[PDB]
Amino acid sequence: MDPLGLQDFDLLRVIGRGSYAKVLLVRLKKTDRIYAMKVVKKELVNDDEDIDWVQTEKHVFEQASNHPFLVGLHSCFQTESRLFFVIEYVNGGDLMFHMQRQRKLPEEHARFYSAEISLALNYLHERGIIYRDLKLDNVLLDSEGHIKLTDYGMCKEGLRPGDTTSTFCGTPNYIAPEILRGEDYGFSVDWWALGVLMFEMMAGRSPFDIVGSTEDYLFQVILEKQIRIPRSLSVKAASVLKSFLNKDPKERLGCHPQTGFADIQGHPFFRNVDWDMMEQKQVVPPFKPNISGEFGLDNFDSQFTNEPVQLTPDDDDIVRKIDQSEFEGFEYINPL
Repeated sequence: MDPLGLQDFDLLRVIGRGSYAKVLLVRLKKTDRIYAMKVVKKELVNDDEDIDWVQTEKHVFEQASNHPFLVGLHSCFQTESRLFFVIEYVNGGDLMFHMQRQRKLPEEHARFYSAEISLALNYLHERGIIYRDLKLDNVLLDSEGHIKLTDYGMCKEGLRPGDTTSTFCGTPNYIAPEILRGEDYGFSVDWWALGVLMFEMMAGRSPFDIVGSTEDYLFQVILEKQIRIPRSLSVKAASVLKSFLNKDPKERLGCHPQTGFADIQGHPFFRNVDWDMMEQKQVVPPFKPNISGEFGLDNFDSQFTNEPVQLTPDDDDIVRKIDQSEFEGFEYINPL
């Protein structure tokens, strides 16, 4: 009855890869339960600002509680060369793959996703966290069609309501003008990002897609150009998109220090949302992901699921240079 380690898991598939991490499907042998497992090589995160950043992701994971629309953390452990986050396995695909197939979503569908994402973001903000990386491929669908925000590597944590931070930060298409103007910023930047994502879901293109007809020109467009709402969108959609995409983060829907989230809930576009049923996952999703074969691996990129299910052998030369002391106390098991 020692604490969990690597030997406690079967490795089942490779499901993902980002800048700094490899993601596997795993099974905890003891309990026969399935999780995703995010694997980070210590040699990537052994410096100054790395340690802090690994800690942030770890803390956001914990706060991500068992909130229904955030990816939760089962456990952490380490080996010599690696850190491991055992996390919820979420297998419905993501909203990028979704948009690429559906092309353009009905307003009702985009309302459902937006409402669930709003609940996730608000819960984060209420916990002192700025997400900072809201974009289509960071919004996963679970097997039933509910959303889950993922990838907390860009987050800011520990923030008091109405305190601000200043790291220039994010994915260009989604970056909020405040950030581009060099200003100190709060939770406002997430609500801007929601606006862009909503525009993407209902229009099936970016509001900034004139760029290409100069990623620094993208930035100029975001700062300087008035967004045009497609004629096909309802008046209520134009209104919510316009309010979310206010360049002035003080006037922006969702951004009032006191009433921000209540302003979102009370917006005419969200009129038919029962936010209590939504939060309890009592609203039936508009689209049910197809789960093929054993684990639904078909919703993941074949680039990853094709890989050999293994952890790359290390070279002991690099590994021995790691100061192991700075990962003391990494181990964690959820308190449920």
